[PDB]
Amino acid sequence: ELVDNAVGGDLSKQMEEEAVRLFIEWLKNGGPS
Amino acid sequence: TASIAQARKLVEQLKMEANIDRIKVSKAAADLMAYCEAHAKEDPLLTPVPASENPFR
Amino acid sequence: ELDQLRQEAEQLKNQIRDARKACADATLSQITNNIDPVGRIQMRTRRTLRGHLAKIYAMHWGTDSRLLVSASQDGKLIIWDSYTTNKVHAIPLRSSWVMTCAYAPSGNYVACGGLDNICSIYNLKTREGNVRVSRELAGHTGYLSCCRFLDDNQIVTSSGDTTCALWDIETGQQTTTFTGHTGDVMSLSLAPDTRLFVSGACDASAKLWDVREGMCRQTFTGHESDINAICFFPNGNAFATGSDDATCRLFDLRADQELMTYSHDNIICGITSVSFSKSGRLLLAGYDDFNCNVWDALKADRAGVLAGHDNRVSCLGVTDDGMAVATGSWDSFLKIWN
Amino acid sequence: QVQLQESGGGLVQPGGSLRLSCAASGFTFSNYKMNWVRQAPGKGLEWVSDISQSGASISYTGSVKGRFTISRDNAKNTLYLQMNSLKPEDTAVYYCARCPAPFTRDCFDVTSTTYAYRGQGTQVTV
Amino acid sequence: DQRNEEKAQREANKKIEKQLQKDKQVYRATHRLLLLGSGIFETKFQVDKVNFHMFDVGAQRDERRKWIQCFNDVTAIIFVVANRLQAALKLFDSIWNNKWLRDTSVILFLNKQDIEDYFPEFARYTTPEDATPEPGEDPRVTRAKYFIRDEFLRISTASGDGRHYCYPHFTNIRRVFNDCRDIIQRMHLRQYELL
Amino acid sequence: VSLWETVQKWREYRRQCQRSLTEDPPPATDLFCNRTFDEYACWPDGEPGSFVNVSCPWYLPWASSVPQGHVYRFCTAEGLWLQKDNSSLPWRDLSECEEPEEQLLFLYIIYTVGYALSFSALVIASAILLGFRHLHCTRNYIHLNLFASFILRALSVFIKDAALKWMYSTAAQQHQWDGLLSYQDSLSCRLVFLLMQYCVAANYYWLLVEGVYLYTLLAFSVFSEQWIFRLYVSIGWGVPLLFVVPWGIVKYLYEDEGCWTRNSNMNYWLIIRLPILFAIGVNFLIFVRVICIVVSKLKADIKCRLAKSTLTLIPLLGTHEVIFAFVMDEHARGTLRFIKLFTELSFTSFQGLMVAILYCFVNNEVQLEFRKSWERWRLE
Repeated sequence: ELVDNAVGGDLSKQMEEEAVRLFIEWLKNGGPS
Repeated sequence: TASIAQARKLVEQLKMEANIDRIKVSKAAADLMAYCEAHAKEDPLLTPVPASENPFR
Repeated sequence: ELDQLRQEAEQLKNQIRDARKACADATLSQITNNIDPVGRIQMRTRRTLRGHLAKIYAMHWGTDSRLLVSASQDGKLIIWDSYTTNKVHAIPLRSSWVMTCAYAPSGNYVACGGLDNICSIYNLKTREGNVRVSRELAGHTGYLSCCRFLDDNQIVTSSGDTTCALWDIETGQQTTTFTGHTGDVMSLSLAPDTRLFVSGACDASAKLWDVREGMCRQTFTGHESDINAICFFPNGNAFATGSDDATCRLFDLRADQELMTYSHDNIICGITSVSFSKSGRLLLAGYDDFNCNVWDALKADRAGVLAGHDNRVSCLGVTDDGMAVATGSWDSFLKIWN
Repeated sequence: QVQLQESGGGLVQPGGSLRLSCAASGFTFSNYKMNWVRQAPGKGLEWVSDISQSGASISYTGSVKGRFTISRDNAKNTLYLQMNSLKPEDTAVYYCARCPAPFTRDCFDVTSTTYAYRGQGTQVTV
Repeated sequence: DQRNEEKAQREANKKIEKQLQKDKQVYRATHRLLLLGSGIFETKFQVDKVNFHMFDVGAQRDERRKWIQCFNDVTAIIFVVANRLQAALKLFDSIWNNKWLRDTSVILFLNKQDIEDYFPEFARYTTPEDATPEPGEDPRVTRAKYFIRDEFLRISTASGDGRHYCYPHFTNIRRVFNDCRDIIQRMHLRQYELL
Repeated sequence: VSLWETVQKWREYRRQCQRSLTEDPPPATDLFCNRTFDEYACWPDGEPGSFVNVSCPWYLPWASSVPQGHVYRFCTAEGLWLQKDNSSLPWRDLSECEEPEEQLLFLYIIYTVGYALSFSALVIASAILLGFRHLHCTRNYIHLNLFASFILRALSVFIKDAALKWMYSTAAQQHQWDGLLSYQDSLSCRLVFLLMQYCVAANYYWLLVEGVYLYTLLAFSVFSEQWIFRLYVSIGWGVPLLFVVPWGIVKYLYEDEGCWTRNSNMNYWLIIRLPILFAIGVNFLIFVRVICIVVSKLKADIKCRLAKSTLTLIPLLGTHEVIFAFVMDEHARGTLRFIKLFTELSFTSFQGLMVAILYCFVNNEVQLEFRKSWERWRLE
């Protein structure tokens, strides 16, 4: 049981969800800027 | 008789050693002082030696 | 018979003491107070010879000063090359325990003494092959504490059953025997003219021995305990002795009694070896609290402390030209100091 | 010059209070654990008692328990032995002795082949 | 000239270093033992492929203080005994309280099972009932045997501090083998500071 | 949810929209607000004066939860839409289809602080061991390699943290999608994570190597020193690489999907996971044997000595790792997981600090060397 790997996966997933939301916001607000 | 024999040898040794002359302490101490003063020039521990002459560097 | 003989010995010893006291006019400190002191010079480790496994019990320099011999307890006798830190010859030992080593003034012979009561002589040249035992001197019945060479052919050995002996190599028998002490003869040193050798034993007695005659001319009794190691002043008129009461004493040959005593209250450990510098103004003493205090020989001051080692120092040697001091301790390291 | 002298001894009525005194000359007295060793005639040397560097640690042989008192004074630098209620089979020469090193606890002085620092002894006859 | 001598010195130094490595391997394989009850007699044996060189002093003068100091490097001292008992006790105390023998464990053997006259503390003695007496014997022999063992233990416990230990045994090679293994394991635990 | 998938879906949606733009006929002859695509929603022909509807676009992650919405705009009479402001684009209707932080933050903070503190303590400890040169021994070689392995693990987690933090949020707020995609294609992602897995496996196997070495010394007591030391060093560095390399080949060939952090298929990750469990089991077995031997020697007061010995022994061998890996796993299904995760993370992060602390303070030889050298330094 690799504890660091488990923490890393959860942190990465939360960060990825935030990144996708930011990308959608960027597309709506400006397109390709 | 071994004990008394060794004790006799001890007495004979004491008799032989008692006879010899003894110089005064001041003269011999002066000799050691003079020897130290004479050889104080060439002493690598007393007088420090730089890295040039040093083989151990 | 014992009572009257004992009375005669008591009377004669009293006469010798009274005679020495009458000959005593001053201390060395009184006249020599007016000399400049050394100050302090601390030394730096320059080489570290790490090849041994067990504890290094004895080391002996060579007259060349290029090469030193060290003997451990693992049965290895190693002839180091002190300048370029290499092992010239490593020799296997028949017996594990070796309490002394001696290196010849020609650099062709190496003598090692152990508990096995057999002094061994190793030839170094050996055009046929390896270094090998050539002739072994087996006459003592105690153990062999120290040994030294007079030349390449005759070797003086200090046994542990009270009898110092002078040995011939090509015959193999004792030429003469010295029977003065009542104790284990710990260490002997040789005068620079190689005619007289002092003997240190466990009955707190220092004696002056004549090589050709075979008799003890003088007796020096100034210690409270056994004498570990003894060293001549480098001309041949005095010598220093190290004991287990934390006193180094300087003994005079011709005034026949102690000039000075090197003991401070903070030192409660036994001396294992004493040596002098080149001129003789510095007295080197290995101590049992893991360092090598340096003594001002005319002023009785501690010039400096050689505190590199980690265990009991067993042997201490100074080169003939006086360039360096190599100490050997029980942590299997030879440290060379400048 | 180190020598231990002993004053006392001699004939005693069995049971008599005989005292043995050892006088030490030639060394600092206050540093050495000094002991008494007795030689019975026709017998090897046997340790009797010892007292430490201060005067606190005192030990005895089993056969001499409760009859011998050992006391040391530093100023008069004397090793003093007090013997009480003597016995004829325990008659012997009594040697004052010194353990060979300062400031230590161990001793190696039972040796009959001329230990270097014991005294010459006094005959003690009961 | 210079290149040749330096290269040759490198080869000679490396050959000597390899010989020292072989000697180091065989030296660490060897467990030296000292037996005290030609100036020295060597007895070599091996029990379960572990090499034990046992050395017994030969013609050595009876004063012991100087030469014993060399023997601090040993793994264990086998001490065998048999007013002789009091002299043996004084000797064991001297070995135990030495300034240099504080690291050596003493293995004790009680040969010639016994007397009663020399010890007026023996009359007040009771058998250690934590210990198991070996059957088919004499209660007086068992009482005296444990009494001597207790005297050695009381001498041992004075400033022991775990630097070195004393093992008491009765009369032989397997016992020494087990005790040496015990000493080595205690030494290794001391290195890791578990104990 | 995947950024990679979302970008590919958006680009395909944009292409399909362009196709619609290409093939749609001209509107009603010839005044009309012009057909358009505002990079989110693809619009058809706009009649002047009408709200015109298309589906909420399929490339959104949460589009299927709101299919009943549309987007709407209004075209005014001038041939231009309901702009409502001159500089900006026309009106838009995104309202129809728009749609634990503290716990993970706190965990991130505590493990990063634990690794930093452990990194500093181990660096100081390594320097202390190397500098004295009198403590140089075979067990000290094993300790030096263990400390180095912990340093490698700390560096790997810091590099993974920096690369991952730069990857998603920082680059997007600096608006670097071309660079973000370039790193996504880059093999630096395909190697940093391999390095991180190798460092973790190296740490666990080095813990095993020290345990086996201790058991070897106590049990066997006879060996050949050069071969045994080379074997321990080879096993400790070599075998984690031996397990990691097939996992890397399997991941790279079979999946290679985005960055490898997702860990989608459990079966592929079983290959790396199982040797760590085997190392943990062997280390626990060795621990039981050593505790048995220590108790036997101590019996041959007792509770206090045993407590001190076991407490010292646990950081250097990972008994806490053993219990968390097997007993506290609970089939990996327990709720209030946070407490378990928090405790395990704290123990793992502080293990390096604890092992360094024992040698720095408790160890008598280190303390004696420090006193001796300090006294010499002060004197001269």
